This record gives sequence, C-alpha cells and structure tokens, in this order.
Amino acid sequence: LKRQEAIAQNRRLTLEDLEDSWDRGIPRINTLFQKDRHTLAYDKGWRVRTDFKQYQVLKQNPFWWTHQRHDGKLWNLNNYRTDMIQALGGVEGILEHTLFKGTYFPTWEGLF
Amino acid sequence: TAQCFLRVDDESMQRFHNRVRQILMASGSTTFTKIVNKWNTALIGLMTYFREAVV
Amino acid sequence: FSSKTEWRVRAISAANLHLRTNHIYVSSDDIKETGYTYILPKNVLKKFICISDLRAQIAGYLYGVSPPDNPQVKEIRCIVMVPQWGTHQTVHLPGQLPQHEYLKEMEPLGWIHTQPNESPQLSPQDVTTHAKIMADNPSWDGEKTIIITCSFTPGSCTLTAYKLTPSGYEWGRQNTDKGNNPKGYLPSHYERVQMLLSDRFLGFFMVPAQSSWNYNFMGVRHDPNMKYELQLANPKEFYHEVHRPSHFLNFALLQEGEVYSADREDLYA
Amino acid sequence: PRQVLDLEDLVFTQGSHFMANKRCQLPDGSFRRQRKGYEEVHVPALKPKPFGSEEQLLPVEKLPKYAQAGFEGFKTLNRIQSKLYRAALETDENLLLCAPTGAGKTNVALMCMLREIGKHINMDGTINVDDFKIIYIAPMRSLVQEMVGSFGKRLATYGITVAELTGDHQLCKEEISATQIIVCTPEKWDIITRKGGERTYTQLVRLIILDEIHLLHDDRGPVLEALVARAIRNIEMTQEDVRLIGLSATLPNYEDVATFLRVDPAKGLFYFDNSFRPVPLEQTYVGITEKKAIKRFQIMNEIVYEKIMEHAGKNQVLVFVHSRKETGKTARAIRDMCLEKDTLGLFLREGSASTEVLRTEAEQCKNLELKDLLPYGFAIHHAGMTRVDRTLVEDLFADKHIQVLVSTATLAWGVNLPAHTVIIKGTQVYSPEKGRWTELGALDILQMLGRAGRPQYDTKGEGILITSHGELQYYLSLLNQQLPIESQMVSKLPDMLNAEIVLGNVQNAKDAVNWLGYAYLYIRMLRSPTLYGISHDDLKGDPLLDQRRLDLVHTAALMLDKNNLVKYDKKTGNFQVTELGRIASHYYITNDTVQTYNQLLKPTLSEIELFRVFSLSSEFKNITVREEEKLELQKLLERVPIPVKESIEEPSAKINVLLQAFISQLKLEGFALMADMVYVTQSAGRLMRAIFEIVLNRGWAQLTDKTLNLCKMIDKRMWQSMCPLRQFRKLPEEVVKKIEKKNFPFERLYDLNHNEIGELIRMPKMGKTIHKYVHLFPKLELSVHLQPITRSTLKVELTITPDFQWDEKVHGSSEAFWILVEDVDSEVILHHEYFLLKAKYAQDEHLITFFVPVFEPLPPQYFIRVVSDRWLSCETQLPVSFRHLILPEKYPPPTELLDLQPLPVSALRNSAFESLYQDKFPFFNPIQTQVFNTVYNSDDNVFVGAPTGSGKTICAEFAILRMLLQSSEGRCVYITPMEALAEQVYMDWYEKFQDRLNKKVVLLTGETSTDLKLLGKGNIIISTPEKWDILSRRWKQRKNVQNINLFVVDEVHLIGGENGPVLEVICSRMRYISSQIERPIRIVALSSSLSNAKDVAHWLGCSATSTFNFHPNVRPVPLELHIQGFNISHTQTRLLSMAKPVYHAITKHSPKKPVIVFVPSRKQTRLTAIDILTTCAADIQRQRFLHCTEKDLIPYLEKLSDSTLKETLLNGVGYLHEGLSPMERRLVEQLFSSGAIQVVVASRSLCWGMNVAAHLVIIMDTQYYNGKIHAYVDYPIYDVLQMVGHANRPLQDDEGRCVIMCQGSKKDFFKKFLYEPLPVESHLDHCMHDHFNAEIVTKTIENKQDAVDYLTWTFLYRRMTQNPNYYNLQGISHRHLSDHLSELVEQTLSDLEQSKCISIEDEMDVAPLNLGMIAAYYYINYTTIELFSMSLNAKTKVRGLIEIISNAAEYENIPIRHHEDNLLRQLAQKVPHKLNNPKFNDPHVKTNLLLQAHLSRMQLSAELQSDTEEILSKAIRLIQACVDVLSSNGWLSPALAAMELAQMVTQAMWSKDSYLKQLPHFTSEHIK
Repeated sequence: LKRQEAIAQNRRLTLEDLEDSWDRGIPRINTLFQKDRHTLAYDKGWRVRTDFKQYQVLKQNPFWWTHQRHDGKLWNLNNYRTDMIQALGGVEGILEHTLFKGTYFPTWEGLF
Repeated sequence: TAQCFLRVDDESMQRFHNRVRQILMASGSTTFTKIVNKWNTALIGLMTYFREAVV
Repeated sequence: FSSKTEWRVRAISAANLHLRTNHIYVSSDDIKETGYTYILPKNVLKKFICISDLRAQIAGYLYGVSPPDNPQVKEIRCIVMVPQWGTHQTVHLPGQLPQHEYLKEMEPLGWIHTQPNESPQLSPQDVTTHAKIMADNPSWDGEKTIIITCSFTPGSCTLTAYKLTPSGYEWGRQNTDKGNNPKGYLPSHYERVQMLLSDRFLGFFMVPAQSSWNYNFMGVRHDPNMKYELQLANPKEFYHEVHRPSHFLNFALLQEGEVYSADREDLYA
Repeated sequence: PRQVLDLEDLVFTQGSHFMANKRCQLPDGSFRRQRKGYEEVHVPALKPKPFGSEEQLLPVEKLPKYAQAGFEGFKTLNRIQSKLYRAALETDENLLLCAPTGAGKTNVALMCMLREIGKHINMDGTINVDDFKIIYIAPMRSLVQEMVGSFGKRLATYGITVAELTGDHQLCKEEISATQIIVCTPEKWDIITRKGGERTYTQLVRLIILDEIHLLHDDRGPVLEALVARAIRNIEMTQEDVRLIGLSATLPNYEDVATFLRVDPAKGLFYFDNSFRPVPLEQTYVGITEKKAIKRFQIMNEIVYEKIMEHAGKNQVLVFVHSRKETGKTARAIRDMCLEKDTLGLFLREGSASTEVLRTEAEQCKNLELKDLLPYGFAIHHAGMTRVDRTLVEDLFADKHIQVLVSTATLAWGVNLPAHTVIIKGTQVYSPEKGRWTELGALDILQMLGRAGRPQYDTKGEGILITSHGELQYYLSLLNQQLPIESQMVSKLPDMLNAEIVLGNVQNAKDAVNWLGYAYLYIRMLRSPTLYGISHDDLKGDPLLDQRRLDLVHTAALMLDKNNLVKYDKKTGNFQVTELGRIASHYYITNDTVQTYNQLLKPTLSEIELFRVFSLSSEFKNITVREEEKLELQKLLERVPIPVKESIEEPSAKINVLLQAFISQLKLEGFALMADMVYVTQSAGRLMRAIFEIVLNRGWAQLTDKTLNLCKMIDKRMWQSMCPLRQFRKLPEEVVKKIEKKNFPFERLYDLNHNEIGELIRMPKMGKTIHKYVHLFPKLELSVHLQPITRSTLKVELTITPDFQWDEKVHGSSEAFWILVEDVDSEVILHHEYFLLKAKYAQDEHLITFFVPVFEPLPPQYFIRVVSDRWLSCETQLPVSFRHLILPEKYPPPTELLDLQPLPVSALRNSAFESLYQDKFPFFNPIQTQVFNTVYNSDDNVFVGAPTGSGKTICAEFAILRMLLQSSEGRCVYITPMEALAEQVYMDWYEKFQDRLNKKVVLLTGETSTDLKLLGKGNIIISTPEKWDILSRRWKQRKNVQNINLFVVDEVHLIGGENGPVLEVICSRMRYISSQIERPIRIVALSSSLSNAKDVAHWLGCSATSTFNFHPNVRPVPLELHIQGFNISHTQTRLLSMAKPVYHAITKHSPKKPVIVFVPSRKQTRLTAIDILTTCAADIQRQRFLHCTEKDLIPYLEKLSDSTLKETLLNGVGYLHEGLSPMERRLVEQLFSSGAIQVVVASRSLCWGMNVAAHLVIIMDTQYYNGKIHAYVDYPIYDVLQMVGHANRPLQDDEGRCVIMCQGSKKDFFKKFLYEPLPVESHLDHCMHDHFNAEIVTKTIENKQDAVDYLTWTFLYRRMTQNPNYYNLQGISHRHLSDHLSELVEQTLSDLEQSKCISIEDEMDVAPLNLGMIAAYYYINYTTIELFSMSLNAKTKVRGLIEIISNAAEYENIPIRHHEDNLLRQLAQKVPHKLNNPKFNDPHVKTNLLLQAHLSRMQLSAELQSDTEEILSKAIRLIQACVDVLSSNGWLSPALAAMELAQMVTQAMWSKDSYLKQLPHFTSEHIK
C-alpha cells in the first residue's frame, strides 16, 4: 500500500517510511536495501541448490534451508548477551572470578 | 475449526544426538572454546529450525 | 484539525477504503459462548467501511432480528447512519434513537463504529456511549445490544463485537470523564461476543431524510438534541460533496470574470 | 496482403499550416525590401478581370420569381454571383465555388437554398416547409450565429425557419425536426450524424452547403472529409441525391476538392482568382527577421504604430490581435505611442460631429477600457465585453467615427464590418489543443483579410500581415492562390473509420476501403503520391490505389482493435462494433481516450479518481504545465474541493484543477491557464458524457451517479452542493448565496408558501420569484407497482408523475431523465433506461414497465433513481422494498423428451385415421411420440406445453381421433385465442377431418343464432374465446354446450394477455360443466412451454403424468435466437437504425433461405421492404431475393393492387400488413411458400395470421405506439413467441434462426422470457364484471358465497396461491386468500349493483336485474350498459345515439397510432354530425367519426377502414342493446330510432337521406 501511494505521488521509498517495520517479515525488509538487488534478483532456484551443497562440500551444512542474502537474518541474539551480562551480577560481579584486581587495571573498557 | 499439534520426529533427534557425539569426539589438545562453539552451532541449528515444536 | 489539506490526504486515503473490504478480520477470542451470536452481512459491512474515514470515527446503529427457530443468533439486517460527527476516539451521536416504520419489525442490536487502529480492549468512550444510549432508551436491552468496532488495521479491517456487562452499564451510565482513561474503568465492563459474517443474506442502510449523515465538516450544525427522520437510502461517502459544503460553497462568485478569457468555439457542442 | 503502415509518419504535423508547395510565385509589381529587422513584402492590388463582352451583372429582375424575394436590397448581383446564377438556380449540379473571401459566397449559398426552397412552392400558399431541409456547414461557430441571422432575414418572406445546431442531442434532433436551414459547424453536424439524430431527416436533406471547404487543409479537415464521404457514399448507396455546394477560398488542389465533392469540372467547378475579389487589396507582409523575441515584439509594436500612422487621417484601420487582453493592450499601446510622438490628433481632426459623437458615446459607456480609448479614435472589440458595448463599437466603426478598431479574430467571423486597412498583428495564437503558441490558421487569416476594403466606400483594400519572417511564405502562398489544400485525414483516420463502423456504413475492410475512396485523402493520394508517403513505384503497381487503402484501413483497424473499439479479425477483415466504439463515435473521443477509459474506469472509482481518469484523456496529451503559471496553479490546488493525487508539475494535476476551477468559477489570471481551462472544459463536456456512457453501459451505479453529476456540473458550471436555483440563470446571485448561506435542504423549499420562502431567506421581495423558480425546478413523483413474475424476475411498473410547472423558456421541448434501477448496495444497475418527458405530456402519469432480475440472496430493496440528464440536484429516489415480497416458488423442471423410438403412424389404430397422415410424415416428432399414449391411448385431461412449432395441433388431432373412436357422433370444441388461428386450423381440419373422415368441422362466427345450429351439426367446433363465451354462458339451456366430449384449448399461454380473461373464463366454465354433467368433458390444453404449468394442469384437471410441459429447447428444428440491442431511445431513429442491420442479419444468418421481418406497424412494412431493397441494391447483389425469374412473377404480379408491392416483389421482397387484401396477402404468402421470393416484411399484427414459416425471422423493434397513452408499449411476449415460432420450417431446414432487434432497455427482458419457459398469470381480476354478471343471469352465482365458489374454478384462484404478490395478496393462507377473493367479489358485485345490473338483497344474495340480462345476452361490457341506461333519455335520437354507441367501452381498444390525429380532424369537418369537444386522442370520437363515415359511405384511408370493420363487427349488438334498454324503459321513439340505426348501419346509409341508397351502384345522380 505504501508503494502504491509512493508511485502515484512520484515518491521514492526511503528509510523514513520503513523504519517502523524493521527486521519484520519473511523474507526480511533488509534485502530491499542491499547493494546487490540487480545481482541477487537473477538467482532463481537457490534453495534446492543450497540443499544439494551437501553432496559437494565435505563439511556438514547447518542452515541448509536458508540463505542470508535472500531471506535475511531470522533471529536476534544481542538481547541474549545483554540479559546474560545483566543476570550474572554485572561486569563488576563477573570480574571477581577472573583475577582482574591482581592486574592493576583501573577500568575494563580500555583493555583488549 | 481445528487444531494442529506439532512434534519433532525421531530422525531429527537422532541426527542431533549424532552431532552431539561428533562434538564429543574432540581431542584432549583441543581448546574448550572450539567445543563450545560447535555446541552453540548445533544448538542454533536445532532451535532456529524447530522453533515452536521443541516446547 | 489541520483543516486545510489534512482532509485532502485523508480524502484520498478514504477513496481506497474499498480495498479494506476483502481483507476483513474478525476477532474470534474471549467469546463467552453463552450469549447471542451476531451475523453482520458483508454488504453493509463493505458499504460501512467504504463510507468511513481512516481517522474520524463514523458510527451506525445496528438493527436486526433473529432467524426463524434460532433465537440465540441475531442477523443484523440494518445499519442506520444518523447525523453524527466523530473524533478519532469517540462518536457524537444525537440523543434521538432511530425511529422509522422499517425498524419496527427489527430490534436494536446496538451500534457499529470504525476505529482508526486496533485496540485489544473496548474504548472507555464506547462503553460510556453505549451505556448512555442504554440508560436513555429502554428499547436497548443490554444482553442483545453490542458495539462492533471496525478497526482499521494495515490494509484491512478487524471487527470485534463487545457487549456490556451489568457492571459496565452501571459504570458507563454514571460516567462523566470523557477522557481516554477515566476512573473506575475495568475490562469487566465488557465481554467480547461472537460476531460473524454472511454472504447468505443482505442488509440495508437508513440515512437521514432531510440531511445526510456526516456532520464532521458541518460540526456546528450538529446538536446532541437534534431531531431527524430516516430514509431507506444508501449512505454517501465520508468525503462526499454534500458532507463538506464549506469546501464547495464558500467560493467567491464569478464577478467580472470571463471578460479576458480565451476565444475558443465549442465546435461540437 | 495487408501491411501495417506507420500512421503518424504519414500525417502532416503542422496541421492547418502545412505547405505542400516549395515555391511561391508572386504577382508582377510585388517587390520586397529589408527595412530594419523586418522584411516588408508588398503585393499590389490586382486589377479586376475586364468583363467578358457577353457577360454582365444581371439584376434580380432576371433570376426567377421565387428567388427574387430572397434578394431584398439587391438591385444587381455580384460578378461571381452573375457567373453562376444559372448553375445555382437552373441546375441541380454539385458546385464548387472557389472565390476570394468577401466576394459574395453566401449569396451563392442563398441561390442554392432558393433553388431547393423553390421546389416547394405550394401554388396558393408560399412554401411547403416540411418536405426538405438544407444544411449550411460553416466552419466557425460565430460565423454560424451570424449566418443564422442573415438567412433568417433573407428567407423571412418564405417562412423558412433558420436555426443553429446547438445544445444536447435531444435539443439538436428537435431543432432539426423544427427547422429548414440548419446552420452548423462541421463537427456539430458530424456528431449528429454519428449519434444518429438526423437519420429521420436525411431523406429530407437535399442540399448541404459546405462554407469554407478549404478547412479540408485544417486540422478540422477530417471532419469535413468524413461528412462529405458519408454524404457522397449515401448518395451512391441510398441513391437519393443530395446537392453539395462547396464554397472555398481560391487555393490550389481545387480540382481535387471538385473530384472530392463529385463536382463535374465543366458544369460545377467555378474558380475565381483573387482578381475577382470585390475591393482589390494591396497586401503588405511584415516578416520580422531578428531572433530575440523581445526585440521581435518591440519591432511588431513599432510596425503597428508605423502602419497605423500611414493611414492616420485617411482611412479606418482594423487591427486583429490574438487575445482579448492584447486587444486593449495594443490599443492603449498605439494610443500611448501616438500621444508620445504627438500624432494623436491626426485621427480626430476637429470634425466635431465625429469627435462629439465619440465623446458622448464614451461617457455613456460602461466598459472602463473602452472609455479610455473612445474619446480618441481608438476602440476595442473582443467577445468578452458587453453585447451593448461591442455593438456600440460595431455601429461607431460602421459610421467612420472609430478610426482604429482593435479586435480579436471573432469579429472577423461574427460581424461583416470591413475596414479599409486591416492589420493582423502577430499571427501567433495560443492553441491549447497543441498546448503551445502556434500560427494563425488559413481560415482565420483568410477571414480577417476579407475585411480589407469595404464594398461601399473603398476602391482598394489594404491588408498588413505582421509575421515572423520564416512564416512569410506560408501567408504569401495562402493569400495568393498558392497554398494547396491537402487532406489531414491520416491524423484522424481511426476515428472516422470508427464512425463509419459504428454507423454500419462500413462492415468489412472492403467497405472501409470503399469509404476511404470517397475521402479527400484518396484523391490527394492519387494526384500527389509523393507528399503522402507513396512512391511512384507503388502508384505504378497499384493505379486505383487499393492496396494503400487496404493498408490504411488495416492500420486504422489495428489502432481500433488495440484500443478495443472494434472487434477486427485479420482473417475475414470484418468489423464488429463494440460499445466503446459507439461511445467514442457518439462523443468524438479518440481511440486512445477510450483505451484510457477502458483501463482506468473501475466500479470502485471515487470522485477523486474520476477527475484523474478524465485528466488522462488523450485529448489533453499536449497540455503541459509551464512553470510561469505553476504558482497560480498552487493557488488553485489549495482551493479546488476535490483532492488531486498528483503533484502540480504533472499535467494531469493541471487538467484536474482546471476542471475543478472551472466548476468552482474561480477567477484565473494567466492567459495560457484560462485558455487551457476553456479547452479542457469544452472537451470535458463530451469526455465526461463518454465516461458516463461507458460506466452506465457496464452498469456501475455509484460511478454513473458520479459521472452523470459531473456532466451536469461541467455543463451548469456549479458544484452539486450549490443551490439548484443557479441552473435558472435568471435569479440574482445574492439571493442564491443567501439560500446557500442558510443551508437547509433544497426539498424544504417545496413545502413553503411564497411568503414563507421569502421570510425564510429574509428576502420578502424575492420570495414570489423564488417560489416560481422552485416550482419550475424538475421534480418527478415516482410510484412503483412491483409484481413478481418468476422467482428471478420482477415486473416493475413505475408511474412517473411530473410535479413541476412546465415552462418552455427553462425546460424546452423536452426534459430528459434516466431511470436507474439498482440493487441494495447501489453498485450494479439492474436496469437503466432513458425517459423523455415531452412538453405535450407534462402533468400526467407515465407508465414505464420494465423487468428487473432478482438474485438468490433476496435483497431488501432495489432503488429506482430517476435523475435528470441535464439538471443538477434533480433526482427522485424510490426504494422498491422487498420486505413483504412473496416470490413465486422455483418452478418444477420441464418434462424431458424421453428418447422414444419415433412413432410410426401404424401406432395409430384405424386405417382411415392413418390415411390422413401417410404421405405427410412417416414418423411423428418426439413430442408427439411422448404425448401420443396419453392423448390417444388414454382419456385424461392432457396439458401439452411445447414451443410454437412442435406440432401441438397434431396432439389436438390425437385427442380428436380418440373422441371419434369412442363414438362417431362425438363433439370436439377447439378454442384458439386468435381468430386468424381459428381460420387457419379450420382450413387445415376441413381438409383433414371433413374431406377424409367425413366428420363435420364447423367454425363458429359471431352470431348466436347460427352458432347453436353449427354446434348441433358439427363434430369439431372451432372457435375464439368470445364466440364460445356467448354460447357457454347459457350452458344450462344449451344441451349442445353440455354434452361435448372433448374440449381442446390451443395456446392457453395466451391466458396472460389481452382477450385472455375470456379464455380463462370459458376453460373454467368448461371444467365446471364437466364437474356437473354425468360425463367428464375431456380437456386437452395445448400451450407454449410454461414455467407454471402445474397450475394450468391443476386448473384443468391434468395429472402429474399427463402434464407434458416441455422446454423451449425441445423443438424439432432447433431455434438459434440472437438478440440485438439498439441503445437508441428515440424510436423512429431506432427503427431507421435497424434497417441496415436487418439486411446484415439476412446476409449473415440466411443468405439463400426464407426470411420474415416483423415490423411494428402497417406503414413500417412498406418502408422496410424498400430499405432492404435499397441496401441490397447498394451492394451489387440486386435481385438477390428473387430466387425465381420475372417470367414467373407476372401472373402473380398482375393480380395485386399495391403497385409498390409489385416494385418490391419484382426485386424479391414482398410485404404484408392489414391494409392489403387477402387476395394480395394469400398471393404474397404463396409466392413466399414456394420460395420464389426470399423476404416478406410482415406487420406485427400478422404474426398470428400467416400460413407460412421461414428460416430466419427478424423481429425489428419490439414496441409499438399506443396513442391512447402516447407511449411506445412493448410487444406482449405471446406475440414475440409466435413471431419466433414462425422461424420453423420442419423438413427443409436444419435450424431456425430468429434475430430480435430490440431496444437495449428491452434486451434482457427477451433474454429471459424466450429461452426459459413462459410464466403465465391470469388477469381476470381486472376483467371480472362481465363474467360475474353472466354467471348471475345464469343463476350460477346466486349469492356472494357462490361468487367465491365460482371464482375458485378459475386460473386466478390457482395463481393467487403460487404468485400472491402479483394479485396484491400478502399470503397464501386461507384467511388471506378467502378475504382477497371476498374483497374481489364484493368489489365487482358493488360495481354491478352500482351499475344497476344486478341486485343484492340481505347483502349476500345476488339476483340478475334487467340491465344485467341485457348485458349478458348480447355480450356487452357492463359499463357500456351502465352508460346506456344512464345516457339514453326518452327524447334521444340517431344524431345523439351514435354518440351513445360510440361511447361504448367495446371501442376503447380501437387503435390510435401516430399520424392518426389530423386526418381524423379532416374527418371532423365533413360527416353529417358535429362533435362537441373532439379530442382525437380519444378512441370514442374516432369510432364516432368512423361510424358516421360508414353511414355517409365516404372514402377512407385503408388503415381507417381497417378499424371501421373492427367497429361494425361490434356495432350491431350495441344497437340491439340500445333497442332492448329502451324496450325495458318504455320509450317508443328512441327505440324506433335505434331500430332505424340498426338497419342503416348494415346498409351504410343515413336516415335523413332517402331509402334507395341501400341499393348497389346508385349514386346521387339517381337521388337528384
């Protein structure tokens, strides 16, 4: 519907009209803003080839049923790390187990 | 009008247990992080395909 | 409102409301199984969605009967559009309930109204409106009268019918706070009732006779104690010509125009 | 063979401006000089040609005397007019006068007009105005509006009505029907010929005059080429000659316009070069040379100043500019320059009469721009200033007071004020159709430069033409006979080809090539191949140029079928017209525009999207939005009330807001923007009407409301929320804005008084005028009477009542309405129809009967919107509510043809019975095989419902053979509802049963004295229902009515028509008798295939096993029924538009096989029998309908009286009507049965009486004019079913085809009732009182309980329980049925006791009185004797007695047709008794006049003695009823007067004449 309203008003869709449905949908909306539209639009029949990759490469193939360039990313795992840091008592609570205070660094953020 | 009930079949669970046994074939000189990364890879590859039926 | 070109983009948007009418959703949850069932026919639902606005709420009084040898189901057979104006969160219907000789064979089944977007709860303004209509009109039985809300979801319409519980009629009768969160407003004030659609029969419409139904542009001409007769007609669109007369009637007349116009002969006419 | 051309390659993109010449060679003394930035080219005044030594200006006293009255004020003629007075008045040749402009070409047109006016001289009177029409086609509309005044002044002494074709199509066909000189543009006459509003008056068009035919070079060229190719093609096809007079300017290719006009170049072609111009003009051409346009504009202003000052005090100057603002701009500019260089006093020297008239005329003036200039010499004249002020400029310039008039082009067309000098400043007009500043046309320049030199004062014109220098050679070629006239038809070739496809003038690509050969494009392609994209290689390989015309036709047809205008197959080359084709031809919209409206029009379009679909028209493909107006467009886009989805720099948004700024009456400011607005609205009239017709035809009700409203909003220039009192332009706008300010609904104004209105508006002065104008506003009151026909179909009888005062100045001759019947959603039009409320028939109800479909989700309502076609906010909606609608039951399926092995005649028993079926057929048809064992080998009542042509009369004969098996002295009684069917079956069965079985077959006639003898002596008693009704009414007395052994009723499906209640009463009586007489009367009811045949079976006692109700698809020869809709609401126009599709249906469906064409009337059959022949002689297949030779026709042609029947029969098309003798009728039927002729055009009333059956039956126009109600009532479906059943040749034909040409309003009514079986409903409740009176005098009905008990025997009782709402019932229960029957009987017996026919004692027991005994004895309607015993006194006499008998209700079914009124008025002045208040719409005064004319044995028209024989059949029983009512009343002298009237109406003589005119062959010589 927004594309139909955008064509009649001589308007090109931008990130302003699609920031409310970000990372929502199968396939993802992120594939609409890729640099390789004219390249990935010519790849037909990729799923059965992706399934038959197992007869050509010696390694096992997890995620044989999907491809990130076509369907996008179907999950989010940064909230898991955030709630993991939050649930383990914080960074100062974790670093008591880690022999950090024997190293004489006053902060953690300047280290590598 | 109707209800659909989902379960994971036995073949996928046996294939997952095969993957667990392949992870358990790591040598003693192999670091722990590689084993944990293989375990996380197998767990993501199980859950992100079988999302609703595992529960 | 912005009132200069807000109605222009709104009018344009409302010109595509017939695309919402094949994507209709009915909220089939929380339905208590022990009440009436309501069959809204798809022709008056399609017409009611088309004549509406995406932002300002319109409303129509539902009238219907029960089918022969099935008193537990209520075929809505009529939507009466009355003179109303509506904000984005309530509809200001007049005090006079629809009276006509075609609505004497039918019983008042409540009212339908459009919502700009889907809420999982009945509005407090809707339960106060329904309970004031019930408290002022004894022909509105609280068991049988409902509020269908046709919420405008993306590219579609979600319909949910609600009934007032006897707690809700008492609260909405005593209520004066016209805000979006008044005091003492609980979700036990309503219960979702079963409402379903139909190709099998057709409903009709009743518009006012002297005027038309939409007073959202003629807002000063709308009184709550106004009186209206009805008319077995089909209702006009929200942004119809007769509904916004200040957009068509406030033009300065052609005074010493066409004097430096173009000479072109209408050869065919 | 066909090769697709590049059709935009071949066009000339300059349009009116294309120069075919490379060289322009000038006259001798014709120097040029490069002065300063401009080249000035003088061309001197050509000396006139010295007179021929035997050529002189003849006076008007030498042209003939009928033409002398036209030339008033003219002593002599012009030289050009003297050269061809002999070719315009003495010869009927087509002319091409190629004269200079201003050289008196309109008096040549007047000479041709006076020749065609002088053929109707009407010796004692002056002019027979109505046998001829003259079309004057002039290019510009103001030239048309002044030619109307000129020909109205000149032809005023002839009474000739001159008028201009304007307005909507109904106004144009009314103006054509009212006028003689029809002055029009080429486009208006072409849109009338496309829509068809002149088709009834093209045999009356005998002269078209094409003024300025060098418009062939213009972009308006294809219109003139289409008009002349159409008229010349109708001359070559229809062979009625029209005279074409082309007036032209002297330009080259004039011999090709001569060949184009079919002008013989010896007699008709007259080429006068520019020396024959009356005031020879020295023409100067300033071509400005420099290339910066602001310097070119400054040089142009310097040149108009210098050329003004060259003729300052000497001569008047007429400056011609392009715009109305530019008029005052350059008038003030040359005035400011004259005041700057101090040369202002040269115009006005102290000539104090002149400058004082100018000063005092300036101070009187209201125009503040003209008041600025008129104290000096200058003035302006555009079309925008006042009529008073612009005729002030005209009269002040004709009196040589205005020294410099500045004007637009319209003066040059509108007024013949010529000046000495004209100065055309600029030659650049902004044309919005090209969307740009283009050059002035050839037409406008030649007309502006015809004003150079006035013919009174001036010896020499002077025309300065200030141009760009590159455009100098165009005007030098134009004004010096060197700009060739080239055809522009390749621009508009698909549109003209679509107009010829829609009109049916071309059908395949060969006829389209033939039509293209009549165009100017063909002659120009022949004479100049190189210019039109043809090599000389192609002209040498195609000398007649047929392959290039095939390529052009194929390319234009590919443009037509790509845009879905024409169904065009490349296989056969045939064209089929689409309804988009009809709409694009009728409203002139281009093929790309209808493809846009085919892609873009959806049912779901809003008012927002409708302006967008309009704005994407291809008429506006050159409208671009320029930036110099974009700011102003934004000031419109924030003020227009319908939103625009586009951005304003897209052109569609510009066209959108320009249409909305027009309707809103917003004042615009840019000249380009006002010009684009005027263009898009003058296109928007036709474009919105075409959208409305597309949307109406597809049936979309919301979009047809929006589009019809937008047509009326563009036309009336107001939005529909504005007051409807703005459509009356006579109101003050301040009181209208006071009404719109006090916004109540407009319908509130109806209920108020003229005081109450005036104080509601607070305008008590205006109140009476507001009341007059609110009651002048069109307002119909609708009432609906709906009757469920089947479960699927309702019959809506909508009565329309005009509730408004008609006034000719606001409404005109007619008010057009649309009746739209739509569903509950109001999104599908179930039935639209046009409704003309004519001005004769205001203030009276119109019955509009139609049939609407009803679908299985039974709707709560339909809506009938009767909207005005012209008036905004004139709409009456009526909800046809379906709450208490009891639909009939879905009828049982028809009995199937069980595939019986076909019955040999040996399955009949007796040898004598087979001896009349041996040589006819060996096997019976499968209907007779299935029906045989129940009819012959059983004794039950049998219903046989089979289609007309299944041979149900042989099932009757099976019943008769059974009845003659049971005992040989048995008695069949055979009832046919039509008397001609009784005659035909009597001729069949007298040969079958009397000749071969020696059983007496008698046929009953209307005499009760001999019918008892014929019934006693006959074994097979043929009858009509009214002849058996008078016998069976006294069935207790007549034993021969009782002991009949078999009662066959053929065609009981005629129980639902007129003379159908009597059939129902006699079958109900024959069942009631059979219930009482110890022995059952075996009823065998034959019928057409019925839907409700269980009710006819239950009413006639048939079983479920003996009811053979078949389907219409069961027929032995399968019927192929095609139905052609003709969406022409006018019926003579539809009836003439059907004439070529009749021949095309003959050629498509049955080329070498018999055809019957059923036509609405006695006069339509001769016209259609001639129109089939002119169309077959238009083709080369003349005498294709005569399959024998003229050797064989002379014994059959020498018997006939009608000579035109011999004219049509010798070419193979006979015709049949009532007015022919049965001599001629039987001989045409014998010529048709033998196959000698192929087409018989039979009238509608001969559908029953034809002993012949064809392969193809065409039913042309299934309506006929009932003149008693002044309406075209539809055929009853029993007539159409008999007509369809005439397409039934059993052995000779494999199929039987029937093409029903009907109005498209009636199309689905025939798509229902002819394929699915027939629902018959009894109409006894309206025709009840006769039979109730008759059963009362029989003492069958002795009380009201036995009246209900008698009514239970009818079909009415059986149909009241299956279709209740047909009979105003509300249920099938015993209470509803019993109380409706009791109300029926107590209403009819109240009508009989109030008539004093019966007497009701105790309010229950009825008894026959005297009047009832008289009314049921001689079979008279009860209201006739109600009139008799109330209207005969003791002193009445034969003078008044014929008024009494003519007022009988047995004469209300006499026919009033059209053209029946004025010859009856001619009969009202002769006959021996006068009529007090004779209205010739009355049946009764018609029967009075016809009775008197039979008594005076006067000559009559054949169609009137056809009705006199209808009168005198019922006259004698009425006179005997008068004898008996005056017998009971005890009056001797009126009774003897009635006994005298009885004998004189039989001997056709009067009483006040002597008693020997009775004797044959004795005239008034013997009396004297």
